[PDB]
This record gives sequence, C-alpha cells and structure tokens, in this order.
Amino acid sequence: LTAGGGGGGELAEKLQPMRLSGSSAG
Amino acid sequence: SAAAEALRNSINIPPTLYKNQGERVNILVARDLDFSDVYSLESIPTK
Amino acid sequence: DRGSKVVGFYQGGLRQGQARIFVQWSRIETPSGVVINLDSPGTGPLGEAG
Amino acid sequence: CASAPKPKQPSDFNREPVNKTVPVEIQR
Repeated sequence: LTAGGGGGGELAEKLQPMRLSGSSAG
Repeated sequence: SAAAEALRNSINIPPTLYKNQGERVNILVARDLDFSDVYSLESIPTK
Repeated sequence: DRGSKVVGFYQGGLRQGQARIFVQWSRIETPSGVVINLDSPGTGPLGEAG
Repeated sequence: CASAPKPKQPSDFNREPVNKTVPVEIQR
C-alpha cells in the first residue's frame, strides 16, 4: 500500500598597552 | 555599647552625587572613529 | 664615548630604615649609534649600592 | 539639613521679544 628578560615586574606591568579597537559609523 | 552598635550598623552609607540638568560636560574619545562609509565629499560647482 | 645616554629604571620603593633605592641601568647609546645592553647596578659616586 | 542646590533661576526683569526679525523659515 505504501513503498518503503621579563623583569621590571611592576614597572613593566604598569606599561602594558591599552589598545581600544576603533569604531566605524553606520 | 548601644551607641557603638548603632554606629557600627549605620556608619557605611555611600555618598550620593547630584548633578543638575543643563551642565556642560565633555566626552574624551577613547578610540578612532571612522566615518568613511556614511559620508562622501563633492565639489559644489561655481555659481 | 662621553655624552652617551644611559637608560635605567627603579621599582618597589623604599622600606623603613632604607635611604637608598636600587637602580638598574639597562642600555647605553653611544653618540655614534652603538648600543649595548649592560644590565648593571647603579651606585653612588663612590660605588655604594643604589 | 542640607539639600541639593537648585539650578539658577533666570531673572524676570529684562523681558523682551525674542523675535527682533521674522524668521526666514516662515518664508517671510
């Protein structure tokens, strides 16, 4: 039917860059 | 001491800041703002 | 040569009873462009540490 | 005791017309 060197520990930690990513207008 | 108890339980109430309307403020732009997709420039013909 | 620029840094601050700070000098640039990393202690005029 | 200060209230002495001339956006 159906189919299917690193040291300077404090000064160098204070000099880590803050890189904020830019914005594009819409 | 009752007074020391009341102080211990109510001494840390953070302050409240009130800034009126209409006052001048700045916005320090923190990132590069790119306006290249929404504007273009053209020269206005003379006269 | 004379006039070569040396660059250092310090950190950590003093403790109580201390009157000298440890300085490490890191690099020196000769007036003619020579550069050598000398990570050496900085001392006083008579060699006392810091 | 102390409350938040109010913003400056403008005086009411030097009352004068805003429109010295008719705006052009009225097309006049």
